Amino acid sequence: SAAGYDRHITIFSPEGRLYQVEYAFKATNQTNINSLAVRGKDCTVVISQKKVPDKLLDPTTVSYIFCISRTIGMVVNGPIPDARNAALRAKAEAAEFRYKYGYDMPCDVLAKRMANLSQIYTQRAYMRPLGVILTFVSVDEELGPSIYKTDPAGYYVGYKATATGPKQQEITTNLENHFKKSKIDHINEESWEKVVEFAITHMIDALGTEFSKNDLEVGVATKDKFFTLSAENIEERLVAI
Amino acid sequence: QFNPYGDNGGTILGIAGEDFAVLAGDTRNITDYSINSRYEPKVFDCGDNIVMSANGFAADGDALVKRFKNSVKWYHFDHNDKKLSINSAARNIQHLLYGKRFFPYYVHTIIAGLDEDGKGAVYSFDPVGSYEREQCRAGGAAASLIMPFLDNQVNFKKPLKYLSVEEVIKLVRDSFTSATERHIQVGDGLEILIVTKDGVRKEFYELKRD
Amino acid sequence: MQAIADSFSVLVKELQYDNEQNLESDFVTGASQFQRLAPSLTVPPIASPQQFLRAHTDDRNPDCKIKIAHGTTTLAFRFQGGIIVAVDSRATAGNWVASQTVKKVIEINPFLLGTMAGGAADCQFWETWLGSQCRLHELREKERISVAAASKILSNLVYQYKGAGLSMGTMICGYTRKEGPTIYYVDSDGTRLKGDIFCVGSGQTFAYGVLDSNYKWDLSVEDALYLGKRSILAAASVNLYHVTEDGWIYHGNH
Amino acid sequence: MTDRYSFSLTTFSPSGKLGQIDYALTAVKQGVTSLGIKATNGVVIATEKKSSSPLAMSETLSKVSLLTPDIGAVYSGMGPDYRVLVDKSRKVAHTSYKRIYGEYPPTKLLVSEVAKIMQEATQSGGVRPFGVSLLIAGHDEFNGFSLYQVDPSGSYFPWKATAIGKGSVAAKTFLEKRWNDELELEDAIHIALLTLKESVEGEFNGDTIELAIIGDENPDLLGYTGIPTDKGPRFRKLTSQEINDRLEA
Amino acid sequence: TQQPIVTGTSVISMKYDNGVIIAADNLGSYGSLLRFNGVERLIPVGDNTVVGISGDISDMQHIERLLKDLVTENAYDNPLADAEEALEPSYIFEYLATVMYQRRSKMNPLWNAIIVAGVQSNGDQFLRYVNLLGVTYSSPTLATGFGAHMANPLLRKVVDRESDIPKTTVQVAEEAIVNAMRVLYYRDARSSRNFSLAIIDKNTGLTFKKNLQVENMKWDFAK
Amino acid sequence: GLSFDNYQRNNFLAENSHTQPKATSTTTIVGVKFNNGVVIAADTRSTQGPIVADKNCAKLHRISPKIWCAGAGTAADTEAVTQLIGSNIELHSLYTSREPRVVSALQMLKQHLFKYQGHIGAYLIVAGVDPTGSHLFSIHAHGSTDVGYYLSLGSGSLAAMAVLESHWKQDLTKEEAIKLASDAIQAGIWNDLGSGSNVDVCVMEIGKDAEYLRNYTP
Amino acid sequence: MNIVPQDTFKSQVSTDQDKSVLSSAVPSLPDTLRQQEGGAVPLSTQLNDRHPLESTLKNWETTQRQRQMEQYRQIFGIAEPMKRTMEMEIVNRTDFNPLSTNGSIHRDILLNKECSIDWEDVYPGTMVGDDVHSKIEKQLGI
Amino acid sequence: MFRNNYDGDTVTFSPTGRLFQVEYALEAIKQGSVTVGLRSNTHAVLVALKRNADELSSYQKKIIKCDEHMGLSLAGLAPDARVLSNYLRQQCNYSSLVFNRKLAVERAGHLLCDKAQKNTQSYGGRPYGVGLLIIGYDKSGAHLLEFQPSGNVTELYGTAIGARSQGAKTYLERTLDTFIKIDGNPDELIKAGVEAISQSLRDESLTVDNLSIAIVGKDTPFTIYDGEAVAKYI
Amino acid sequence: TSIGTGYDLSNSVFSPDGRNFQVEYAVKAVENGTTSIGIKCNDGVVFAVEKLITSKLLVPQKNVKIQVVDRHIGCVYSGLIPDGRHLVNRGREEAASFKKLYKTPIPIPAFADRLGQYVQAHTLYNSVRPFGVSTIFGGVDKNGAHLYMLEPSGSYWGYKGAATGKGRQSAKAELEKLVDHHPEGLSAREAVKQAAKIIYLAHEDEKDFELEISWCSLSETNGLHKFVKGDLLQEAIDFAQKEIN
Repeated sequence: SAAGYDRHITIFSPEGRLYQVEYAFKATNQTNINSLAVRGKDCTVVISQKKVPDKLLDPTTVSYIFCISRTIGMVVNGPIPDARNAALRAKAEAAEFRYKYGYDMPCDVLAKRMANLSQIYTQRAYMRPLGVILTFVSVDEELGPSIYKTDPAGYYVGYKATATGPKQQEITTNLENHFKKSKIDHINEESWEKVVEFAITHMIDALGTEFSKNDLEVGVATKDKFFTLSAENIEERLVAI
Repeated sequence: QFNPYGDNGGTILGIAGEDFAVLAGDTRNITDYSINSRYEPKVFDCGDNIVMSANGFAADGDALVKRFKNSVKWYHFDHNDKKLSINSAARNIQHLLYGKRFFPYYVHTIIAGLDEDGKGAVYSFDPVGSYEREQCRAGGAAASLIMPFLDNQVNFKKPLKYLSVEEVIKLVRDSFTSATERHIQVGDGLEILIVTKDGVRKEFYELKRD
Repeated sequence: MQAIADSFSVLVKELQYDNEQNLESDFVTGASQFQRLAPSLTVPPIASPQQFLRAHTDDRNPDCKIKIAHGTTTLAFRFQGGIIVAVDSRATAGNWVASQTVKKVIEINPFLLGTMAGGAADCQFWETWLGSQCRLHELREKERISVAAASKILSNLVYQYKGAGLSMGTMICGYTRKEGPTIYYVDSDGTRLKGDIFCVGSGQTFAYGVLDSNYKWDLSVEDALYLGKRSILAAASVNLYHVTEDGWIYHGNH
Repeated sequence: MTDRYSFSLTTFSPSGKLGQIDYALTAVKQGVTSLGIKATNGVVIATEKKSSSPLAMSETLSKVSLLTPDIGAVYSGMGPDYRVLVDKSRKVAHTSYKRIYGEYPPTKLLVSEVAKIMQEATQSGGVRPFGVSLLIAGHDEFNGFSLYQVDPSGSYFPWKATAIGKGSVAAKTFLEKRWNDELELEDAIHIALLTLKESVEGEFNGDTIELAIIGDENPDLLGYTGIPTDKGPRFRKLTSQEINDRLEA
Repeated sequence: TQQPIVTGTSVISMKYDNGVIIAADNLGSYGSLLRFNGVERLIPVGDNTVVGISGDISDMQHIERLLKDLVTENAYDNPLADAEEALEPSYIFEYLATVMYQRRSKMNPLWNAIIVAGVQSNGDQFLRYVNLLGVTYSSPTLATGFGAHMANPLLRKVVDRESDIPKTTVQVAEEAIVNAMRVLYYRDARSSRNFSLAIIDKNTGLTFKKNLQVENMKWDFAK
Repeated sequence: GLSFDNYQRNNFLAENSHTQPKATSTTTIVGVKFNNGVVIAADTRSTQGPIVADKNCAKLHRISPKIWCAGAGTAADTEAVTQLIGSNIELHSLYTSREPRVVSALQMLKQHLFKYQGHIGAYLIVAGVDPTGSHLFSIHAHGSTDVGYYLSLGSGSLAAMAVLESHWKQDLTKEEAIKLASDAIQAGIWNDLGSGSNVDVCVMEIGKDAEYLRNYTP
Repeated sequence: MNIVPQDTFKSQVSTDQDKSVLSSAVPSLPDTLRQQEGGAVPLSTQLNDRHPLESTLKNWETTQRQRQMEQYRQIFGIAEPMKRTMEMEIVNRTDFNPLSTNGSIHRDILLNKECSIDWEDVYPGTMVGDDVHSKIEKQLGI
Repeated sequence: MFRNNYDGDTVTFSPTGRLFQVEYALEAIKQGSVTVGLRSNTHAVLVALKRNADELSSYQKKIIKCDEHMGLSLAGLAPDARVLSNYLRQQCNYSSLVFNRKLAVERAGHLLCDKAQKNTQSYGGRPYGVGLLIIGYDKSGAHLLEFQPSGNVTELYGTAIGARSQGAKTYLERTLDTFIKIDGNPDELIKAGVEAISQSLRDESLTVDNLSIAIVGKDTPFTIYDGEAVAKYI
Repeated sequence: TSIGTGYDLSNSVFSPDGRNFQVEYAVKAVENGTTSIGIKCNDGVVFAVEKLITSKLLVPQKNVKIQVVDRHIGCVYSGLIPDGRHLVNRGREEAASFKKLYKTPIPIPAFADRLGQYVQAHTLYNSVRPFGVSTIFGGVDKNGAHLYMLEPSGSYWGYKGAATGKGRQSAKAELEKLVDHHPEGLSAREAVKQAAKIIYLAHEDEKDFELEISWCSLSETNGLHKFVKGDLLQEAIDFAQKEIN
C-alpha cells in the first residue's frame, strides 16, 4: 500500500515503483478465466474459458475475443469495459495504419502501438492505465504465425506460445515441457483443426475436470482471415479427442 | 463573382405633422419588368408607436427590421418595459446600419413617430448609417415625381403646421396617384400608417394596376 | 468533458448560430451587441473585400448611395484667447425638407468641435465614438482630456482601418488650460497635423489669402469673428463658433 | 481558473534533493546490468536479455537499438521509457540535423538532445521523470569514438568504460583493473563478455546476452553499390552465433 | 456554389378557397442535355406542408436533408409530434428563409428558388417564395423560372386578387395548373412531359399525385 | 513550415521595377521493368535555359537503398520532396524493423503532393524492389499516381516513349532492359535539344543490392 | 467531412480583436509598441493580398483531425471522439515549457506522428515581451 | 462524522451511495419564502409572498416574465434564479426568432433539466439551488411545471415550494376538483390561490407590499399584479 | 471489505486489490432505487416497473416511468433520476444519428455497445463521476428480440431476464423459476402476466404501489414499443393479486 501519494496518480514510490500500474496489473485477474495461444505451421489458435454463473445471462453475448481486422485477432484478459475500449482503439489504429501506409498492419506493429499508448497512460499523472492484458494473434505475411502480448505496464513481447490467467503457471510449465520434449518452437500440423484439438487437450490436462462446448471460446487466425468458432464447431472439435 | 445584391423597386414617403406622423409606401414587389407580388407591405409597426420602412433590396430591409425588433424586445426586457423614444431608436438604427460598413445594406431607411414633447418626428437614414430629422422625405424611384407635387400643393414654411391628418392623407394619395400615372414601377396599392398619441392606424388604397 | 460530449452530439450549423458573434449580432442571447465600446464591423468572407466594396460602392439608386459631405469651405484659426471656426450654410437641393440647418459641424463635447469634410456617416459615427472615449478618459482621470490626446486617439483609430474604404478629414479644435487653444487636422490616411490656421473645402486659397492679409496674434473676439466671416464670404450664411477655455459658443451670423 | 495549471510533480526536499529524480535513480538501480567499453578501434555495448517467461521469443525484444548508422544505445530501467526515447531520438536525428546540414549528428549533440528531452520531464506538471539510464556509443569524423552515460535527471557524462544496473559497482570494479589506452576492439569484446559473465545468475549463452559494436564501416550492409563516397554503417549488432563462438573460444 | 450543374426548371403554385395546389416537373438537365428523368422536386414535409425547389439538384438534396433533420428533431422529445405539436408551414418557411439569407451573406449561397405551400392549423392557406438572395414574398399565385413569366398570367386570370380566393374551387385551380404545365412543356426547352402535383386541403388533407403527363397536345396545325 | 513572408514585397517588386531571379527547371527520364527487377535511367546534361550548364548531372534520387526515383520540373522541389520522403521512409522502417515498401513511399509522396495543391512542381518516376516484388510508378505534381511497365518523362519523353513502344516485351533480361533504357535516353538526346551527354542508370533486382552506374555509355 | 479547409476568412473586424495585446490608456485600441510588428502594420492590410495556399497549409492537419473525429462519431459513437479530444486536451493543458516550442512525445504518439516529419518540424519558426512572464500571463489568463 | 468525509464535491459518492452536495442544494430551497402555482383548463396563476430586508427596504421580485405566454416564480438562491431566468428568456427568443414559434412549456422544462443535470456530474461547478414554478399557455393548453434543481421537472395541476409550504400543498390536494373546474373565471382561480397561500403564513398577514400575483390564459398574456393591483384580492 | 479507505475519494483510482470503489458506491446507490424488471419472450420483450404512489396533484398522463428511446427500443432504469434522463437522451441521440446515417433502425447490440462505451468513458478521469444508474433496455430488430442490462462500470450483458432495484433478489429468483418452468419458450401475454406477478411479489415492505408494463413484440406490437391498454393491464393486475392470495 502506498504511503502518501501513489494512491491516486502514477509517480515513483521511495523504492522506485509505480503502485498504480501494479494495482492495474492485479485487476486483470478478476474475471477468473484463462486463455491460451499457440502457433501452428501456418495458423494461430486462441482458446479461452467461458464461465456463466448466472443462468439468466445470455451465453452468446459473453465473449473476450475480438476481430481487430481481417488478419489480426485479439484476446483480452480482464474486465470487459476496458476490453471493449481497447478493442475499439485497436480497430481504429489498424485502419489508420492501412490508410496511411498502403498495406495491412502487422501484429507486432499493433502491439507496439498499444504499448506506446500504455506508456502514455503510465507516465501521465491525470491518465490511468487500463487493467487488461492484450494478446494479438495473426499470420503475418513476413513472419508466419505470430502471437504478441501487451500488459498494463507498457511492455510487449512475442511468444512461441503463451497462456495468461489466474492459473497461467501450470499451462506455461506444461507448454515448456512439451516444447522441450518435441524440440520444436511450434506445432507440426498442416491443418488448424488439429491445432485446435491439441490446444483443447492441453487446456484440459492443465486446468483439469474437462469442459463442454458451452465452456469454451475458440478463435483461429490463418493467412487469409481470422474467425471465431461457434458452439457446433467447438463441439465437433471436442468429439475428435 | 456572385452578386449578393439586388433591387425590388418601391416608393415610400414620410411626413411629420404637428401632433402626428405619416409613413406611406406602395405595396408592389417587382423584379426587373416583372411583378413578384401586388401586395407586399414595406412599412411596419416596430414597437412603441414607431413605424419603420427600409426601401431597396428587400432581403436587407427585412433583416434590418428583424434585428431592430429583437433589439427593442431586449431593451424592454432590460429596463422595466421602458418605452423606447424615437431618437434612441434612430441611434440604434444608425449603429445597426454602420455595423455593416464594409458590407453595407442596400436600403434607404425612414422612421416616424412622436418626440418627447408630442410633435411628429421623421428620421431618414442613408445605407451606411448617417441620419437626420426631416419634415418630409420621399425615397425610391418616384421621389422626383412626388416631392415637387407636395411643394406645389403645400408650404413647409398653406403651412404644414396647420394641416390635419386627413389633408395629409389626401395629399399623399394624390401624389402617389400622379406617380402611378407617370411611373411604371409605382402602382398596385398604397399603405399608409398614421402615428398619433392613440397609437398606429393603418389604411389601404388601390392604385391603377389591380 | 461535458462540453466535448455536447460538441459531438446532434440545423444550427446551417444557421451559423453555433458561433458567438452570430448570436450576439442577431440579438439572440441579449443586447450585448449594443454594449461593445469598440464596435465590430462586418467584412465579406472573401479574398478581396476591399475591391468588392470599391466595385459595389461605385455602381445606381440615388437614395441607396453613400452620402458624402459637401466640399464646402471650412476655416479655423486661433488668435489670442480662443478658436474661431467658420463654415458656410449653403444647403444643397434634394428630395427632402429640413426642419433646421444642416449640421456641418459635429459637437464632440461642451469643449470640443469637429468638421466633416468627407463622408458624413464616417465623421458622425467616429466623432460620437471619440466623444465617448473622451468622456470615459475624463471620468477616469478626473481632468479634461487634452486636445492632442483626442486627436491622437482618432488618428490611431482611422489608421487601424487605413485602406479599407473610410474617407474623412476632420479638424479637432479645443482650448485647455495646460496647452491653450490648439487645432489638429486628422485625415483618414492617418495624417495628423497641428496648426494655427486651417482652410479646407472647394475654395480655400482665397480664404487663406484673406486671412494672411489681416491675421495677427493680438486680435479680439469681435475682430476675429469679423475676419472669419469676411474670409468665408470672400471664399464664396456664415456660421461661427468661438471656442474658449469655458467651451464653445455658437453664432448664426454674428 | 484552477484548470489552467498543474503544480509541479518534482519539488525540492528540505535537504535540497529532488525526490522524484532520486526515486527514478533507485528504480534504475534495480534493473538488469548493461555496460559499455571504449577501445581504440571501436566501442562495445553489452547487456543481459532478461526473460520473465521461457516461451517468449528473445529476438522480438532488443535492448540495443540503432539510433543512427554510427550511433547506438542501450538502457537500464523501464523498457517502455526506453522505447519512447529511442523513437524520439531517431526522429530528432533527422528533424534537427540531417534535414538541415545534410548529415547525421555527432554523438555528443544527439546525447545532448536526448538529455534535454529527459530533463524537460523533471520540471513539468503531470509527467514523472523517465526511469531509465542510457549508455550511448557513437563515432564521428571529427571526434573518433565516444561513449556517454545519461541519467534520469538529464545529466550526461563521457566514460572510458562504465556499467549501470544491479551489479554496476562490481562491474565498475572489474573494469577498473581491465582497461588501458592500448586496448583493442576484440580485447574490449572479451573483457565485456567476462564482465557480463559475473552478473548473469541464470543461463549464460548467446540467447541470454546481447552485444553491439561501433567499429569500421560495413559497405556490405548499405544495400546498394556504385557510390564510393557513401560510407557503410559502423554500428553492428553481433548475432547469437558469433556470441556463442566467442564464448566457446 | 458558382453555378448550377444539374438543374430544375419551374414550380407553380396557386391558392383556392379551401387550400393550396403546387406542381413541378421531374427532370434534371445537364446543360442542354436532358440527363436525369424521375427527379422528385416536391418534398412533402409533415402532413400539411409541401416544398417545391427549382435549381441546383445537389442543393435541393441538401435542403431535403435539412427538412428531414428538422422533422426528426421536432419529435425530440415531443410525444405529440403527430398531434397539435406538428410543424406549421410558417415555421419551415422561416427556417428556410433564415438559412438562405445566412448563406447569401456568407458568399456561398444555395442556387435555388423555393416555394412553401400548406394549410395552417386554423385553416389559413400559406404560400411563400424565397430565393438564393433571401428575397421572400407572398402572393395568391407563385411560380419560378419560366413559370414566373408564362404560367403566372394564366394563374392570375383565375385568382386575380385576394377577394377571388373564396370563389375558386379545387377543380378550377387544378385545371389551371395542368394547363399552365402544358404551356410550360410547350414553350420551355428544359422542361419535361412528366410532372408531380400536390393538393393541400384543410378537409381532405394532403393528396400527392405522381407520374402525371401532359395531354391534349395540339400539333396538327402543320400540314 | 515553409514561410509566406515577403510575398507582397516580391509581387510589388515584380510589378514595379524588378525581375525575380528564375529557378532551375531541370532532360529525359525513363524507367523499364524486367522480369526480375527495374531499371531507372536519366540524362546527365543540364542546361540553364538555352545554355548548357553541366555535362554530368545526377538526376537520380535515393529514397531507400532499394527504392530510387528520378524527377522533372523544379529541381529544388524535387530534391526537397524526395529527401523528406526518404527521411520518413527511414523512420518508418526503423519503427517497424522491416524493409520499406514502394507502396508506402508512393502513398507518402501522393499525400504530400496533394497537400500543396500542385504548388510543388515535382513530376517523379519511382522504381524499386521490396519483399513483395518490383514496382514502378509515375507521380504527377498535383498528387495523382499511375502504374505501368515502362514510363518516360521530361522534355524528350516522346522520343523515349517511341523507342520503348518499339522494343519492349514482357520477358526481358537485365542487359536487354539496360540497353533499351539507354536507347530511349539516346533517342531523347539526339532528337531533342533538352537532353545530352551521358546516362545515369540504377538497376534494382529482387534479392540483390541495387547497382548504380554513372556514365554507362562510355 | 472536409478534405480542403473551408471558411478560413474573417467575417467581422474590430480594433480590440487581439485581446492579448491591448492598450491600457485606451483599452479599446491596440498597443502598437507591445505588438512589435514594425509599427506601421494596420489590421486591414491583413484582409487583402494573401497567398491562396497560406490558409490551406495553415489549417490542414486540423481539418483531417476533424474529419477523422466525424468518421469516428458516425461509425463508433460519441464516446470515441469524446475520449480522443479529452486525451489530447489533457496532454496539451498539462504541458508548460516557456523556454521551448517543440511538442511533447505523448502528443505525437496520440497524433500518430512518432515517425513522421513535415516541413513544420524541420522549420519550427526584442525590446518588449517574449519573456517568461508574458507567457505565464497568457497561460493563466491573468 | 462519516458524512463529513464524503461531501467534498459532486464527483464523490458516499460508501452508502449518496450524493450529499446535490442534497444540500435541494435543502437550500427552504431558505426562501413560499410560492404557490395552480392551473385550470383555461388559466394558470402564481402567487408569491415577497420579503424585504427591513422597514426602509424594498421587496424581492419573486415573479419573472420570460415570454408573452410563459413565466416563472423562484424559491431559493438569487444568482441561480437569475441565471435560469436569463437562459429561459434566451431560449424563448431563439425559438421565436428562428421559427416564429412559441416555445412549449415542456420544451422549456426539458432544456432546464438538461442544463441543470450537467452541474451535478462535473468538477468545478456546484449544483443549482433554486426551485422554480413555471406557468405557460401553448397549443396544448395551460401548463404548470415544478423544477427541482437536481435536474427534475414534474407536471402537476398545482403545487407550492419554499419555507412552510406543506400547508399550501395540503390545501391544494384537498380542494383539487373544486379549483380544477374553474374555466373562464380567472378571479376565482386567483382567489383560490391566495386562500391556498394563506395557509402557510405564520404571524404575518398578506398586504399590498408583500403579495405578488401572476396570471396567464388563452386570451390573457402573462401579466404580473403588484401593489394596488392585488389590493382587491386581500 | 466493502469500505476501502484511502482509495475511495476519487474516480479513476485502483485499490491495492485492483478495485474501483467509486463504481461500487454507484452500484450501491443503484441498489436502493426502485425495482424494475425485463423479460425476454419468444418474439419480443416486456418491461415492468413498480411505481410508488404520489400526490394526486400530478397529471396522470405526463409522468411515465418507462422511457422510450426509439420506436423499437424500450428502456427503464434504477438509480438517480437525472442520470437516467441524461442516458436516455444520449441513447435517443445515438439512435437518431444511426437511423439518419444508415437509413435503418439501429440494431440493439450496436445501441448497447454505444451506450456502454459512453458510460465507461466516465470512469477514466477524476473530474467526472460514474453514472449512478443501472439500465435495463431492449427491443426488436432484424435479428430478433434483444434484452440488455448496463451497469455503472460500463459493463453490459444480454439477459434472458433482468431485474434491478431494492427487490432485485426476489425478482431474480422468480425470473430463474420462470426460466426453469419455460425451457422451450414464453409467449408475450404470459410474459406480461409473469412480469405483473413478479412486480407484485417484489413489494414485501406498508406502501401502496402501482404497476407499469410495456410490450415490444412482432406478433402483438408489430415490432414497435407500446404500453398496455386498460384490459390487459387490469387482467395482469388481477392475475398478480390472485397469485399473491
